[PDB]
Amino acid sequence: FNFSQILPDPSKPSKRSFIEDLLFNKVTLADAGFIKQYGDCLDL
Amino acid sequence: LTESNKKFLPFQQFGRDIADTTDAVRDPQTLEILDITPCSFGGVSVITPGTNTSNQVAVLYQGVNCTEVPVAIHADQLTPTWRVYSTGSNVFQTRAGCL
Amino acid sequence: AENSVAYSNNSIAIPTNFTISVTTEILPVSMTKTSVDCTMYICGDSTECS
Ligand SMILES: *[C@@H]1O[C@H](CO)[C@@H](O[C@@H]2O[C@H](CO)[C@@H](O)[C@H](O)[C@H]2NC(C)=O)[C@H](O)[C@H]1NC(C)=O
Ligand SMILES: *[C@@H]1O[C@H](CO)[C@@H](O[C@@H]2O[C@H](CO)[C@@H](O)[C@H](O)[C@H]2NC(C)=O)[C@H](O)[C@H]1NC(C)=O
Ligand SMILES: *[C@@H]1O[C@H](CO)[C@@H](O[C@@H]2O[C@H](CO)[C@@H](O)[C@H](O)[C@H]2NC(C)=O)[C@H](O)[C@H]1NC(C)=O
Ligand SMILES: *[C@@H]1O[C@H](CO)[C@@H](O)[C@H](O)[C@H]1NC(C)=O
Repeated sequence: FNFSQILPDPSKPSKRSFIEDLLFNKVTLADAGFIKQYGDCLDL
Repeated sequence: LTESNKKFLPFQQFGRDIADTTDAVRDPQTLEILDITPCSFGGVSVITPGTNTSNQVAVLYQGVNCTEVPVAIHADQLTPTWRVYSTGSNVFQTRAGCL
Repeated sequence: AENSVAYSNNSIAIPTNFTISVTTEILPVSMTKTSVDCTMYICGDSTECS
Protein backbone atom coordinates (compact mmCIF):
# COMPACT_ATOMS: atom_id res chain seq x y z
CA PHE A 1 0.00 0.00 0.00
CA ASN A 2 1.64 3.21 -1.21
CA PHE A 3 1.54 6.18 1.16
CA SER A 4 4.04 8.72 -0.22
CA GLN A 5 1.33 11.07 -1.51
CA ILE A 6 -0.33 11.59 1.88
CA LEU A 7 2.65 11.17 4.21
CA PRO A 8 4.62 14.45 4.51
CA ASP A 9 7.50 15.07 2.12
CA PRO A 10 10.83 16.21 3.63
CA SER A 11 11.67 17.73 0.22
CA LYS A 12 8.97 20.34 0.84
CA PRO A 13 10.22 23.08 3.21
CA SER A 14 6.69 23.56 4.51
CA LYS A 15 6.35 19.87 5.36
CA ARG A 16 2.91 19.15 3.99
CA SER A 17 2.25 16.15 1.78
CA PHE A 18 1.86 16.11 -2.00
CA ILE A 19 -1.94 15.87 -1.93
CA GLU A 20 -1.97 18.49 0.84
CA ASP A 21 0.17 20.69 -1.43
CA LEU A 22 -2.37 20.28 -4.24
CA LEU A 23 -5.18 21.07 -1.78
CA PHE A 24 -3.43 24.25 -0.62
CA ASN A 25 -2.82 25.23 -4.25
CA LYS A 26 -6.44 24.79 -5.38
CA VAL A 27 -7.89 26.76 -2.44
CA THR A 28 -7.27 30.44 -3.16
CA LEU A 29 -6.51 32.10 0.19
CA ALA A 30 -5.58 35.74 0.68
CA ASP A 31 -2.41 36.70 2.54
CA ALA A 32 -4.70 38.61 4.99
CA GLY A 33 -3.14 39.48 8.38
CA PHE A 34 -0.89 36.43 8.83
CA ILE A 35 1.92 38.52 7.32
CA LYS A 36 0.10 41.52 8.99
CA GLN A 37 0.39 43.49 5.69
CA TYR A 38 1.36 46.52 7.76
CA GLY A 39 4.50 47.94 6.16
CA ASP A 40 3.12 47.01 2.74
CA CYS A 41 -0.06 49.04 3.28
CA LEU A 42 1.72 51.87 5.11
CA ASP A 43 -5.16 45.70 -2.35
CA LEU A 44 -8.40 44.59 -0.71
CA LEU B 1 0.96 62.17 3.29
CA THR B 2 3.31 60.71 0.67
CA GLU B 3 4.12 61.16 -3.00
CA SER B 4 1.81 59.36 -5.42
CA ASN B 5 2.65 57.62 -8.68
CA LYS B 6 -1.03 57.96 -9.65
CA LYS B 7 -1.45 60.56 -12.40
CA PHE B 8 -4.67 62.57 -12.39
CA LEU B 9 -6.42 64.00 -15.39
CA PRO B 10 -6.25 67.83 -15.65
CA PHE B 11 -9.90 68.21 -14.62
CA GLN B 12 -9.46 65.65 -11.83
CA GLN B 13 -8.81 66.89 -8.30
CA PHE B 14 -9.27 63.97 -5.89
CA GLY B 15 -8.78 60.21 -5.86
CA ARG B 16 -11.22 58.11 -3.86
CA ASP B 17 -11.34 54.71 -2.18
CA ILE B 18 -13.79 51.80 -2.23
CA ALA B 19 -15.73 53.12 0.79
CA ASP B 20 -16.14 56.59 -0.84
CA THR B 21 -13.37 58.23 1.20
CA THR B 22 -10.54 60.43 -0.01
CA ASP B 23 -7.31 58.58 -0.85
CA ALA B 24 -5.40 60.80 -3.30
CA VAL B 25 -5.32 64.60 -3.41
CA ARG B 26 -3.94 67.39 -5.57
CA ASP B 27 -1.93 69.98 -3.68
CA PRO B 28 -3.26 73.53 -4.28
CA GLN B 29 0.05 75.37 -3.91
CA THR B 30 2.04 73.15 -6.27
CA LEU B 31 0.40 70.94 -8.89
CA GLU B 32 1.64 67.57 -7.67
CA ILE B 33 -0.52 64.58 -6.74
CA LEU B 34 -0.25 63.03 -3.27
CA ASP B 35 -1.80 59.97 -1.67
CA ILE B 36 -3.24 59.64 1.83
CA THR B 37 -2.55 56.62 4.04
CA PRO B 38 -4.09 56.78 7.55
CA CYS B 39 -1.86 56.62 10.60
CA SER B 40 -0.89 53.41 12.35
CA PHE B 41 -3.13 51.56 14.81
CA GLY B 42 -3.67 48.04 16.05
CA GLY B 43 -4.94 45.83 18.82
CA VAL B 44 -3.45 45.43 22.28
CA SER B 45 -3.67 42.08 24.05
CA VAL B 46 -2.49 41.74 27.65
CA ILE B 47 -0.81 38.51 28.79
CA THR B 48 -0.85 37.95 32.54
CA PRO B 49 -0.45 35.08 34.97
CA GLY B 50 -2.81 34.76 37.91
CA THR B 51 -3.07 37.64 40.36
CA ASN B 52 -2.90 35.04 43.15
CA THR B 53 0.59 34.08 41.91
CA SER B 54 2.30 37.27 40.69
CA ASN B 55 1.82 40.71 39.12
CA GLN B 56 4.24 40.82 36.16
CA VAL B 57 2.62 41.54 32.78
CA ALA B 58 3.63 41.07 29.14
CA VAL B 59 1.90 43.15 26.44
CA LEU B 60 1.37 42.28 22.77
CA TYR B 61 0.71 44.97 20.15
CA GLN B 62 -1.22 43.30 17.34
CA GLY B 63 -0.52 43.67 13.63
CA VAL B 64 2.25 46.29 13.85
CA ASN B 65 5.95 45.85 13.04
CA CYS B 66 8.53 46.30 15.81
CA THR B 67 10.20 49.17 13.92
CA GLU B 68 7.52 51.50 15.35
CA VAL B 69 6.40 50.06 18.70
CA PRO B 70 9.40 50.88 20.98
CA VAL B 71 9.24 54.46 19.62
CA ALA B 72 5.41 54.55 19.37
CA ILE B 73 4.94 56.68 22.50
CA HIS B 74 4.08 59.75 20.38
CA ALA B 75 2.06 61.37 23.24
CA ASP B 76 -0.68 58.73 22.85
CA GLN B 77 -4.10 58.90 24.51
CA LEU B 78 -3.21 55.77 26.52
CA THR B 79 0.57 56.10 26.84
CA PRO B 80 1.13 56.54 30.66
CA THR B 81 -0.20 53.03 31.39
CA TRP B 82 2.01 51.20 28.87
CA ARG B 83 4.91 53.67 29.22
CA VAL B 84 7.45 51.10 30.42
CA TYR B 85 6.34 48.83 27.56
CA SER B 86 6.26 51.73 25.11
CA THR B 87 9.97 52.08 25.93
CA GLY B 88 10.51 48.46 24.91
CA SER B 89 13.30 46.96 27.00
CA ASN B 90 12.37 43.48 25.74
CA VAL B 91 11.16 43.47 22.12
CA PHE B 92 9.98 40.42 20.19
CA GLN B 93 8.31 40.26 16.77
CA THR B 94 5.64 37.63 16.11
CA ARG B 95 3.15 37.04 13.32
CA ALA B 96 0.52 38.36 15.73
CA GLY B 97 2.58 41.51 16.17
CA CYS B 98 5.20 43.15 18.36
CA LEU B 99 5.42 41.44 21.76
CA ALA C 1 -31.87 4.26 -14.90
CA GLU C 2 -34.93 2.03 -14.61
CA ASN C 3 -34.02 -1.30 -13.00
CA SER C 4 -36.51 -3.96 -11.93
CA VAL C 5 -35.12 -6.41 -9.38
CA ALA C 6 -35.62 -10.03 -10.47
CA TYR C 7 -37.01 -11.36 -7.21
CA SER C 8 -37.82 -15.04 -6.77
CA ASN C 9 -38.33 -17.03 -3.58
CA ASN C 10 -35.79 -19.66 -4.70
CA SER C 11 -33.13 -17.39 -6.24
CA ILE C 12 -30.41 -15.17 -4.74
CA ALA C 13 -27.48 -13.22 -6.23
CA ILE C 14 -24.06 -13.30 -4.55
CA PRO C 15 -21.16 -11.11 -5.77
CA THR C 16 -17.93 -12.86 -6.72
CA ASN C 17 -15.65 -9.80 -6.76
CA PHE C 18 -15.17 -6.45 -5.05
CA THR C 19 -13.90 -2.92 -5.55
CA ILE C 20 -11.94 -0.83 -3.04
CA SER C 21 -13.04 2.78 -3.53
CA VAL C 22 -11.31 5.82 -2.04
CA THR C 23 -14.11 8.40 -1.94
CA THR C 24 -13.15 11.96 -1.00
CA GLU C 25 -15.20 13.82 1.61
CA ILE C 26 -14.53 17.49 2.39
CA LEU C 27 -15.50 18.92 5.80
CA PRO C 28 -14.98 22.49 7.05
CA VAL C 29 -13.37 22.77 10.48
CA SER C 30 -12.56 26.42 11.23
CA MET C 31 -13.19 29.83 9.71
CA THR C 32 -11.48 33.23 9.76
CA LYS C 33 -11.05 34.68 13.26
CA THR C 34 -12.00 38.24 12.36
CA SER C 35 -11.71 40.99 14.97
CA VAL C 36 -13.45 44.34 14.57
CA ASP C 37 -12.37 47.63 16.11
CA CYS C 38 -15.78 49.27 16.48
CA THR C 39 -14.44 52.78 17.17
CA MET C 40 -12.08 52.79 14.17
CA TYR C 41 -14.61 51.24 11.77
CA ILE C 42 -17.44 53.54 12.85
CA CYS C 43 -15.31 56.68 13.33
CA GLY C 44 -12.60 57.42 10.79
CA ASP C 45 -10.09 59.04 13.19
CA SER C 46 -12.67 61.46 14.60
CA THR C 47 -12.52 62.41 18.27
CA GLU C 48 -16.06 63.85 18.27
CA CYS C 49 -17.37 60.57 16.85
CA SER C 50 -15.52 58.68 19.59
C1 LIG D 1 4.47 5.30 -4.66
O1 LIG D 1 4.03 6.34 -5.52
C2 LIG D 1 5.05 7.30 -5.84
C3 LIG D 1 4.36 8.38 -6.64
O2 LIG D 1 2.95 8.34 -6.48
C4 LIG D 1 6.22 6.63 -6.56
O3 LIG D 1 7.30 7.56 -6.66
C5 LIG D 1 7.74 7.98 -8.00
O4 LIG D 1 6.63 8.18 -8.92
C6 LIG D 1 7.02 8.69 -10.20
C7 LIG D 1 5.75 8.93 -10.98
O5 LIG D 1 5.15 10.17 -10.62
C8 LIG D 1 7.97 7.70 -10.88
O6 LIG D 1 8.39 8.24 -12.12
C9 LIG D 1 9.17 7.42 -9.99
O7 LIG D 1 9.99 6.42 -10.58
C10 LIG D 1 8.73 6.97 -8.59
N1 LIG D 1 9.89 6.79 -7.73
C11 LIG D 1 10.52 5.62 -7.58
C12 LIG D 1 11.69 5.62 -6.65
O8 LIG D 1 10.16 4.61 -8.18
C13 LIG D 1 6.72 5.42 -5.76
O9 LIG D 1 7.66 4.67 -6.52
C14 LIG D 1 5.57 4.50 -5.36
N2 LIG D 1 6.05 3.43 -4.50
C15 LIG D 1 6.28 2.18 -4.93
C16 LIG D 1 6.78 1.21 -3.90
O10 LIG D 1 6.09 1.86 -6.10
C1 LIG E 1 9.17 44.62 9.58
O1 LIG E 1 10.36 45.43 9.68
C2 LIG E 1 11.57 44.80 9.22
C3 LIG E 1 12.69 45.77 9.48
O2 LIG E 1 12.45 47.02 8.85
C4 LIG E 1 11.42 44.42 7.74
O3 LIG E 1 12.59 43.73 7.31
C5 LIG E 1 13.12 44.37 6.12
O4 LIG E 1 12.41 43.96 4.92
C6 LIG E 1 12.87 44.59 3.72
C7 LIG E 1 11.98 44.11 2.60
O5 LIG E 1 10.64 43.96 3.04
C8 LIG E 1 14.35 44.27 3.49
O6 LIG E 1 14.81 44.97 2.35
C9 LIG E 1 15.17 44.65 4.72
O7 LIG E 1 16.52 44.23 4.54
C10 LIG E 1 14.60 44.02 5.98
N1 LIG E 1 15.35 44.45 7.15
C11 LIG E 1 15.88 43.59 8.03
C12 LIG E 1 16.61 44.21 9.18
O8 LIG E 1 15.76 42.38 7.91
C13 LIG E 1 10.19 43.54 7.55
O9 LIG E 1 9.99 43.26 6.17
C14 LIG E 1 8.95 44.22 8.12
N2 LIG E 1 7.79 43.35 7.99
C15 LIG E 1 6.59 43.79 7.59
C16 LIG E 1 5.50 42.76 7.51
O10 LIG E 1 6.39 44.97 7.29
C1 LIG F 1 -11.96 -9.15 -9.95
O1 LIG F 1 -11.60 -7.99 -10.70
C2 LIG F 1 -10.18 -7.80 -10.82
C3 LIG F 1 -9.97 -6.49 -11.56
O2 LIG F 1 -8.59 -6.21 -11.74
C4 LIG F 1 -9.54 -8.99 -11.53
O3 LIG F 1 -8.12 -8.80 -11.47
C5 LIG F 1 -7.20 -9.18 -12.52
O4 LIG F 1 -5.98 -8.58 -12.02
C6 LIG F 1 -4.79 -8.80 -12.80
C7 LIG F 1 -3.65 -8.16 -12.04
O5 LIG F 1 -3.95 -8.05 -10.65
C8 LIG F 1 -4.99 -8.21 -14.18
O6 LIG F 1 -3.82 -8.42 -14.96
C9 LIG F 1 -6.19 -8.88 -14.84
O7 LIG F 1 -6.41 -8.31 -16.12
C10 LIG F 1 -7.45 -8.73 -13.98
N1 LIG F 1 -8.55 -9.47 -14.59
C11 LIG F 1 -9.44 -8.92 -15.41
C12 LIG F 1 -10.50 -9.84 -15.95
O8 LIG F 1 -9.41 -7.73 -15.71
C13 LIG F 1 -9.93 -10.30 -10.86
O9 LIG F 1 -9.49 -11.41 -11.64
C14 LIG F 1 -11.44 -10.40 -10.67
N2 LIG F 1 -11.80 -11.60 -9.95
C15 LIG F 1 -12.89 -12.32 -10.21
C16 LIG F 1 -13.10 -13.54 -9.37
O10 LIG F 1 -13.68 -12.00 -11.09
C1 LIG G 1 1.00 79.93 -5.95
O1 LIG G 1 0.08 79.10 -6.69
C2 LIG G 1 0.48 78.88 -8.05
C3 LIG G 1 -0.64 78.09 -8.70
O2 LIG G 1 -1.89 78.36 -8.09
C4 LIG G 1 1.83 78.16 -8.09
O3 LIG G 1 2.24 78.02 -9.45
C5 LIG G 1 2.88 78.92 -7.30
O4 LIG G 1 4.07 78.14 -7.20
C6 LIG G 1 2.37 79.25 -5.89
N1 LIG G 1 3.35 80.00 -5.12
C7 LIG G 1 3.82 81.24 -5.38
C8 LIG G 1 4.83 81.76 -4.40
O5 LIG G 1 3.46 81.90 -6.35
